[PDB]
Amino acid sequence: QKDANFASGRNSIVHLFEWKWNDIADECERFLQPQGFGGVQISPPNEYLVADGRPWWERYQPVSYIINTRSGDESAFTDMTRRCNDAGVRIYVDAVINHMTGMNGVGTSGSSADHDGMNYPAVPYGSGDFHSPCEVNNYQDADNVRNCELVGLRDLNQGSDYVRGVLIDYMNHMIDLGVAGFRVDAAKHMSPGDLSVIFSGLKNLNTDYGFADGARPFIYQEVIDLGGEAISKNEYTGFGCVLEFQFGVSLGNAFQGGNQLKNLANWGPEWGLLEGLDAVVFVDNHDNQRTGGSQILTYKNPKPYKMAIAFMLAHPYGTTRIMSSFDFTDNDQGPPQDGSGNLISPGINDDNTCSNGYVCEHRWRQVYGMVGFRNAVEGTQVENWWSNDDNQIAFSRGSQGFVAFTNGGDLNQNLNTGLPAGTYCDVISGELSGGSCTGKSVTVGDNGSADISLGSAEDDGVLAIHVNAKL
Amino acid sequence: CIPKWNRCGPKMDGVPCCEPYTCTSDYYGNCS
Ligand SMILES: [Ca+2]
Ligand SMILES: [Cl-]
Repeated sequence: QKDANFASGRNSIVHLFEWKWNDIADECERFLQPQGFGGVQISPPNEYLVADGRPWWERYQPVSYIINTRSGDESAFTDMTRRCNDAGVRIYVDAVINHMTGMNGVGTSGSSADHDGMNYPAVPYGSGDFHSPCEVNNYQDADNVRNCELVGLRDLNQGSDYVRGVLIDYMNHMIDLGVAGFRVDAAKHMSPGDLSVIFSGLKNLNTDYGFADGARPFIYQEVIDLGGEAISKNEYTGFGCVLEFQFGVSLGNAFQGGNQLKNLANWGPEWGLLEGLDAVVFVDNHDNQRTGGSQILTYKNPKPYKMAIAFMLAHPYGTTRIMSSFDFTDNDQGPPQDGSGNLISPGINDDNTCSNGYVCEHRWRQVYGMVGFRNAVEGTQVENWWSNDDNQIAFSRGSQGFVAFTNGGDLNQNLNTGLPAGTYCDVISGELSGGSCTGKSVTVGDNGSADISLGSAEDDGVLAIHVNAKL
Repeated sequence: CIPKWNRCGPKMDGVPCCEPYTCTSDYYGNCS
């Protein structure tokens, strides 16, 4: 439940938000595998409501468990799992199991959705499978939060034997098709007692897709615990990992100048975070990048955003997830689509960037370069920690990688990188190509010492080097 | 009321975000 089941020498899960199965299959082979990524978190693959305007959130209103959505049908889904698994890239399903729809309509596969009468014929679900209506309105009351309707969405009763059976069948069907685990949507709105039963009924991973015998599905749950509520994230770590929301909030503040970087020296549980092995971390996610404030760093604030992501990937704390967005100006706006409502596939430009309205943060040199960094320093710990007692910090990961940051003033120091002598290519400003560094390079002396230069006016406020990008 | 970062959609159930936050959507968003 806490083992991501990544292939050897891989790290990070990329949320390919609203991507189609065929495109993900291509991405696994042409980019994710070559760059050392570990997996992909896909949007809900089960039939959901066809809402007016086709907003991104229609995917969070299930109509049934038939695998047919705007991302593709079951055939396309299997093609994706076969190809991605062959490429050593795992697939994680966004499991929406707390509710159905908030209104009447039809699903992406044509199934009927009767919110009013609580009838979902394709499953089937009827009134007796739901909690009596009431609305979630008091977060100081755990029963209200879990047993009532979340924003008008009919609330399933996971206490029911019939419902548990249906959910276990859905999830086991996904396991049969080669998925490695699940992102559990709105876990805080469900009872741990029911979830433990459901997760225990899940079969081992399908060895036909390259998993070891006895491999268990990876479980990571959305709780959103920032303290001061009836429900705690600690109630869910007995059977899986929890998405650590405090991580992005604290990092977003620090890297925006709300806290001196030197204070990150004891970053981890001391800051109120979950124990590392129980956490899945991220800078921003599909939900919080749509905010009425600026506490969360997103692609729209590039510089500090890339700095926070780099820190996340350089630090040994938790399992890392990277957001991959589509351009948006409005919060309800759905992904790129044509006149008929079909999704428009991301186009890959000559400079490896995407067209057709996708941000493709995972294709940014600074991001994939750091995924490479994380692979190179696997198994090491933070060492050679340095700071100017303000907003300039640096540290190495064993003797395999070194990273430096500045969020105030120019960094010009002869620091101990802990790395073997040689010339290293800075993976943030460039990479090793044709036998030379396309960007900046750092010369490490016989003692591991080196002149680190990083102006506060450069496009990036981070410099990273490692043994796999050495000349 | 709904505490910060949690699910909201006032037009659906009339439940408001706790002060001083507002919902990013009328149907399905977060309080921030
Ligand atoms: Ca519930
Ligand atoms: Cl999440």
